[PDB]
Amino acid sequence: PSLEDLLFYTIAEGQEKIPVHKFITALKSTGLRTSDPRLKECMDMLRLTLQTTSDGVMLDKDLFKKCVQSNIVLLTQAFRRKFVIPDFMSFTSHIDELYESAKKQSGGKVADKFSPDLWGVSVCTVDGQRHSTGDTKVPFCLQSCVKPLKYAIAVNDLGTEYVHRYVGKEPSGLRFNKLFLNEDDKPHNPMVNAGAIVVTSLIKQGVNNAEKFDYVMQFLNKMAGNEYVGFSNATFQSERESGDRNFAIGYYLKEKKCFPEGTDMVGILDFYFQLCSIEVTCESASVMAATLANGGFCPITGERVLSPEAVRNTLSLMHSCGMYDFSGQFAFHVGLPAKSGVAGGILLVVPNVMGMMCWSPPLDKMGNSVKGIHFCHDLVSLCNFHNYDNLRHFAKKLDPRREG
Amino acid sequence: PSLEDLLFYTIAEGQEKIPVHKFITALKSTGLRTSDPRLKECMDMLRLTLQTTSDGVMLDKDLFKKCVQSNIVLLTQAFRRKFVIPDFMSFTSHIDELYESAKKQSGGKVADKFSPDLWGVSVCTVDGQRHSTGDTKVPFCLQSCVKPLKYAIAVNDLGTEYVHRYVGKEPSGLRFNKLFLNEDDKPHNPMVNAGAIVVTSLIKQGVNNAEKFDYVMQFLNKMAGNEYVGFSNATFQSERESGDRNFAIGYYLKEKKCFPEGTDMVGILDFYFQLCSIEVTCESASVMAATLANGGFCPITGERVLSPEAVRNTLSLMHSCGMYDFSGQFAFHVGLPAKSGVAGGILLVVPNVMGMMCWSPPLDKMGNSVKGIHFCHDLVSLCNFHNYDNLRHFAKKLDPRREG
Amino acid sequence: PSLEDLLFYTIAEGQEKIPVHKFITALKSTGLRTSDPRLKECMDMLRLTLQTTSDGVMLDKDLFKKCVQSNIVLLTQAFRRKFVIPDFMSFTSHIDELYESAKKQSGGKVADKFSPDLWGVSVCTVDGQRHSTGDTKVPFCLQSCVKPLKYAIAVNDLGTEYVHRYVGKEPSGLRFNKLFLNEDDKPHNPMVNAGAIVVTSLIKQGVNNAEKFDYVMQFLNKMAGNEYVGFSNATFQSERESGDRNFAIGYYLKEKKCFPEGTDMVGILDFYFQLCSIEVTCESASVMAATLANGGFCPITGERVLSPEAVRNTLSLMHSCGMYDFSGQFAFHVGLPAKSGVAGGILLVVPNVMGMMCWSPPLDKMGNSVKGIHFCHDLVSLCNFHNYDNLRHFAKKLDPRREG
Amino acid sequence: PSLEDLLFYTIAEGQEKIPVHKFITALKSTGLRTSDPRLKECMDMLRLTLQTTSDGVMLDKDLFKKCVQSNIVLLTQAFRRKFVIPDFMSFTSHIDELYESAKKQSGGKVADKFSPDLWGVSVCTVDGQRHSTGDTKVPFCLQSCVKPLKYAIAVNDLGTEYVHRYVGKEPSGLRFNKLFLNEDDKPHNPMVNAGAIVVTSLIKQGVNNAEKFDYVMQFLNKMAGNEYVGFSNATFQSERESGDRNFAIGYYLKEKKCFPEGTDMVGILDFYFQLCSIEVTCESASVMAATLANGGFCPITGERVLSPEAVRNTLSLMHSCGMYDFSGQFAFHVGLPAKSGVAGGILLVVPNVMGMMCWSPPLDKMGNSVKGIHFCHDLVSLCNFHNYDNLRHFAKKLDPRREG
Ligand SMILES: O=C(Cc1ccccc1)Nc1nnc(NC2CCN(c3nnc(NC(=O)Cc4ccccc4)s3)CC2)s1
Ligand SMILES: O=C(Cc1ccccc1)Nc1nnc(NC2CCN(c3nnc(NC(=O)Cc4ccccc4)s3)CC2)s1
Repeated sequence: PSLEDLLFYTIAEGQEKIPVHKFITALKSTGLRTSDPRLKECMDMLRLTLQTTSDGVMLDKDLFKKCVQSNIVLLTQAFRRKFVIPDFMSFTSHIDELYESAKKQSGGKVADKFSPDLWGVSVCTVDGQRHSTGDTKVPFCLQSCVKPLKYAIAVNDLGTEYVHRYVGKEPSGLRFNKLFLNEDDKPHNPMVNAGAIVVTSLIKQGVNNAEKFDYVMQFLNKMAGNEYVGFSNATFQSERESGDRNFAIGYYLKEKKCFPEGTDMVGILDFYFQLCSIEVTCESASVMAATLANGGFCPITGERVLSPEAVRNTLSLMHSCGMYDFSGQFAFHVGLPAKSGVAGGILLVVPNVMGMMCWSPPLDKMGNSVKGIHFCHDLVSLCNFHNYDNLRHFAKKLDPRREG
Repeated sequence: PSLEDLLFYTIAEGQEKIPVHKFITALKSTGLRTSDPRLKECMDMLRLTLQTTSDGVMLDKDLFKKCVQSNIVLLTQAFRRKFVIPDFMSFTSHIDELYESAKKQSGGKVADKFSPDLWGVSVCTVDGQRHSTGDTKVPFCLQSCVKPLKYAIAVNDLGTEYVHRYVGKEPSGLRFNKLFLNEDDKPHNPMVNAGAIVVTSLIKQGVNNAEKFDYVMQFLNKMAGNEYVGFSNATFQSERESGDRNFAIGYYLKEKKCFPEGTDMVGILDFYFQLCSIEVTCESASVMAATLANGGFCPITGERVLSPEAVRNTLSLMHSCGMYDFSGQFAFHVGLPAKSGVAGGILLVVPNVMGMMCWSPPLDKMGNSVKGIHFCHDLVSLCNFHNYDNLRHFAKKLDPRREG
Repeated sequence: PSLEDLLFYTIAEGQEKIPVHKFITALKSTGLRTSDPRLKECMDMLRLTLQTTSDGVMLDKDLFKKCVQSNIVLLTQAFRRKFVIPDFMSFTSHIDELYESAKKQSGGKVADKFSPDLWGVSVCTVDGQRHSTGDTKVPFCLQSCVKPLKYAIAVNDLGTEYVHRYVGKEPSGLRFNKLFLNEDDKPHNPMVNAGAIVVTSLIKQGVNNAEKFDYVMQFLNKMAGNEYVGFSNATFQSERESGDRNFAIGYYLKEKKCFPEGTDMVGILDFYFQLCSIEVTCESASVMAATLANGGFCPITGERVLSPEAVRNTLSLMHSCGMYDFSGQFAFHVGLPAKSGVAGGILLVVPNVMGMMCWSPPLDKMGNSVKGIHFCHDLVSLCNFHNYDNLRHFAKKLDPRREG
Repeated sequence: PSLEDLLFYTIAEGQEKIPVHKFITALKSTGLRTSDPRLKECMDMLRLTLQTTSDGVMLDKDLFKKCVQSNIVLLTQAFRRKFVIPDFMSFTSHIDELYESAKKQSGGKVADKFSPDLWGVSVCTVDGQRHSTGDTKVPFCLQSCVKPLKYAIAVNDLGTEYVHRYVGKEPSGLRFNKLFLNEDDKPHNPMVNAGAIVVTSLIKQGVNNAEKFDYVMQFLNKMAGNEYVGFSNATFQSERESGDRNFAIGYYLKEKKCFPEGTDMVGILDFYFQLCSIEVTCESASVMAATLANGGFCPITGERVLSPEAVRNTLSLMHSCGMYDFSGQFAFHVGLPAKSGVAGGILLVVPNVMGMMCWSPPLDKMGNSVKGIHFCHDLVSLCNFHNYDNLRHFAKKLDPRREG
């Protein structure tokens, strides 16, 4: 028995000692990055023993074991390739190829502000492995990408039954999106502005709007492994000064008695416009994506955020309702819960595998980003990620969950 | 190396002989039934050597070794619990459990002539394991349960592009449950009578309703591993006596030129009413369902009935379009590709696991077996088969893909 | 006392005699044609006394009088200007102008078979007065101009109450061009093919379709004062081999139990196809209009064809449901109960004044004669015939019911 | 020649003087009211000459002459029975008969605060004749009865075509009591809250909401010959707190840029609710009804309030878009342009005859006054007033424009 030192020999070719860069690149290549929270101890003790000399440094089998003792369990499976993507290093080189192939899709137009050449993809597997290519550190607002996230919080806190005494669950229709309420005098489902507004009103009833936004922020922090979540006051005041269509939905719901008892209607939209201006980066948000890919458990902190009840329902509804009018075709050709917003954002989710976020600000005639859409077609072109692809017989596709 | 030897003292607890019945009881336990067609070489050579006596009797390691030499490769994984559901024997206790609960469900009306207290459930898994409780050998007609099966057949010959020149992919909306076409003047999706009637028009073009029907009985024969795929001539006389509405759908489609050039609209309804009266049993139809579970390869034969393109698209559309108006709620609360039929049938698929078929002739108001539906809420309640359940963190549900 | 003498001097120069050519042109100017059936006795007894002489003839006080005694009261009204239009002579010169400017309206496609330059108008007041300009004696088919007339027959024989157990009375709304039934499973109104078809099932249930057609033709004779009503077997069967849309409606109404029991659905369609192919001309159909403009009484025979009950409902429903999708605009700018026909027909009715029929085969985007459409707009642009024009304060429009 | 003399010998029995209190009942016989404003000079000059006595007393040929010298032209017609309804005395009994038969229908509920047994009916003919039985002097609010009047004021100022850039001219469809705009992003007609609100947005554009109201209040007073057109500030303060539905409409309208340039969406709604709060009595409002029966001229004054273009369009749209969802059924069985509101009122117009107002506060289940609705059926069953009743042959109904 000797678990920590079995990885020393695995990195030290039956050898004297190893430099630390040789451990660092043999850890940067496992997908993981030196920044993983679950890796903090081990990474701390390397910041320590590097200052031990001004040497290499170079690690003993006991000096090594002293840093990796802490996180040894998720360290072995990284170097014993027990991650849901074993060969993470090649699978990035196609993400880069799918990125540059999609880089030339020129058509589209922004809404009305960013510059129309920006284009980033970022990836986070249900285990931690990360990759980014292109402009993945530039912030943008979620906008409607938040609609799944706040729906989860709501059923997380209330339960399916209560949450669905006020909103329905099926998709609208392709020329039935102009309506607000369904036959039961409830909104169609929580991915349309009509039902997203009734769900924004169930979140912590009895408390006020300053406090409520914190509560969401602390949920959304947990889902993103405490990576970047921000807030444009800018796009907030634009959102509440052009949201005429949204005030419309507001008053209709007040009269048809669709809000819970004693809901300051105007308080609730004010909140909603805030929620849409929350900022993220590509990298920030792929973690949020991967929290849903992972049953309500953040992949880079192991902290459980979302009841599974909540994760199931949010994914069922991103499937049918998440691309606006394109979701029926999306759920057909790509067949992945996804959620686009008008920023260029697609909160792609590959259940039990990984999580993504794409960003090109040029949008198409339906409200989806041009390069964003194209990408997902080429991604499920290549690998058997479509929800009803077979994991055993998948013809000429590539399953990154296997090796060789 | 001794692969046929490896299994001898795996059934023979270090003993020298094995009673044949102790081996086959060790095989009935695997779920497989002694009549598997990938097992017949082994079964033929078993009855050969067992008439080389008539006393007991037993098999030595030299004798067992050329019975099961034939189909060792899958006889190994049967006995090495390398099948999708390893402890198949306790899973069936729950299928019995939920069966006997759904028996007490008394409501529903029979359509119109069967007896109301009929009720049977049958499983076949992606590897071939079978179970059947209750009345699962009485035969009924698929009715609309045929509508996915023909859709696949079209795409496996014509391709996804051509076939969706002629029938959309979205679901309609409980408001559009009695419009026929969509904005682009195609029917909404192949699971509604209007869409059925147009896919039937694309099969085996240039050929008459005799060879056409036979080419769909043969194809359905492949899918079911050559189990009972029959035909009621009785139904097809009165489905055409009282099919006033379907003549309504057919002429409207002809008016709008929804068929490929040169389609006998009256004959295609004839073909269609035929396909609706193909008989199956619970038992035979669960192999059809499991064939789609399994990448288009028939589990109990090994042959490749369907291209993977075609099994994928059938499963996409069953999900969203498969349960008349209950589709919306079914994809929420049960989240499985299912399909319902006016006679009590539910052709249920659990992709990459298994394939079911339930049957109780009393429907509810919406057209789905009362006992049928009840059962499928309970099956997802107990087990993590919901399409968007999590395969690692699934709360207190039972995963049958696991041991322990 | 001597009313027949009063006419003698009122036409003669207070002189001599009367020449007869100046009696008939004194009569042709009052509107009436020598053909009027209320004038045959008069017309007869002059066709006699002019086989007497071989020169003039000129009638004396006594000879004049015995021709006109039998229709003295009708013939006094013409020359004492007690007709609904007194100065018919000038009213027609405007009809020619309105027909002339409408001559040069360019576009339009004829449906598919005639010639695109055909154009005639014909008019007949509630009192018998007739005018026609252009191609007014070429036969064409009513097509959907027939739907009011058979509605009239049905309610006249069965009553408002019974009839409207099977068809509704409101219009549909412009998005509902494509539905067949209102919410109560009844076709919206009797001017859409679905309600028409149901009207024709009520017309003398229980008698065969050879006898049924005779009845209608008899009724359609009583309405044209026994002028030209024909039937082209040529369009009747081209309307049969292309009526795909109508068989659609047929079966839908069969299935929804929208006919009286005993109705042979397919028979009723042939009846309907028959009626659509009835031939009329501009001239002969302007009298049928005038029968309805006249409270049930044919204006050239004084017979009571239709109960008033039946005449009221037909003009109600023509008003709102009469011009396909254009009825809303037509009922606004024109405001006369009309009914268009794909042949080029418009069956106009100015109640208590006159009936007309226009014909040019070029139709517009909505299926309504191009020159036909333009003419009405102009005619009501010039006379205060709009249903909600005032008869006292009508600004700059011309009232033909008043002299000077 | 003896203009004024002629009517002295008419009322006095070839006798000396005529007692004045019987000339006044000779004039109350004619339906006219001694307070008729076209009769003030006659009534003043008459007040003089009886205080030039304190006698009985009576009137000579020359004392009668310089009293009615003034308004002889309508005093002659009032006694020569040249009014629209010659035997007004008998007519009023059937108004009482139809009144107290409508008084026993106990059905209905008020909305919310009045008393359910208020029942008031008031008639004004296009000549000025008046009658009023029951609670015809109790004030209530126009409510939607405002929409026609508001529409006319619009079109009389800006003309058909401008006003119909911002509102169409068709009814809805019983299903589309719900949608706001139509296929051209305009509200349907101006008789539903959607178009009423936009119509409001075109009265005196640019001027603020204080002059706007006083502009339509000076316009309603003209239309009612300066009888009681009040304003309940009470209901307005409530109509503005429960008007959630109307706020929904307004915001949606701002979204689709359906108002004209520079419209303050929120002041326009305030204006609207004011327009609904305007007060009238049965008697006050029955004179507005008559002003539209009279091509835009107030009967009891004689001024030209509305362009004829403006009152034709208004009467068109009340015909069809008049009584909410009953309007089609109303336009069938009653076929009279009418407008109902939530207060218990029906604004009835009988073109070229009279105008009316009914009032029972109990509405039925469609927003229309119960005793009101009953009365109007009774009245067209009684009299030939129906839009498409024939004026010559009208079977067993009564005609009040003919004597006997
Ligand atoms: O008009 C157009 C353009 C258009 C129209 C037609 C064709 C093509 C183009 N766009 C529109 N923008 N906003 C519109 N109105 C919404 C719908 C009405 N209200 C309602 N929302 N949901 C109801 N639903 C039930 O009230 C319950 C129910 C639904 C269906 C069936 C039965 C019951 S109303 C809320 C507002 S419309
Ligand atoms: O519904 C009721 C009674 C009802 C109504 C309301 C409430 C409750 C009860 N009866 C009916 N059952 N079926 C009806 N329609 C027929 C079948 C489908 N139709 C059509 N097929 N495709 C269209 N669509 C485009 O042709 C393209 C298009 C789509 C949307 C908008 C514009 C254009 S209609 C053609 C006729 S009617």
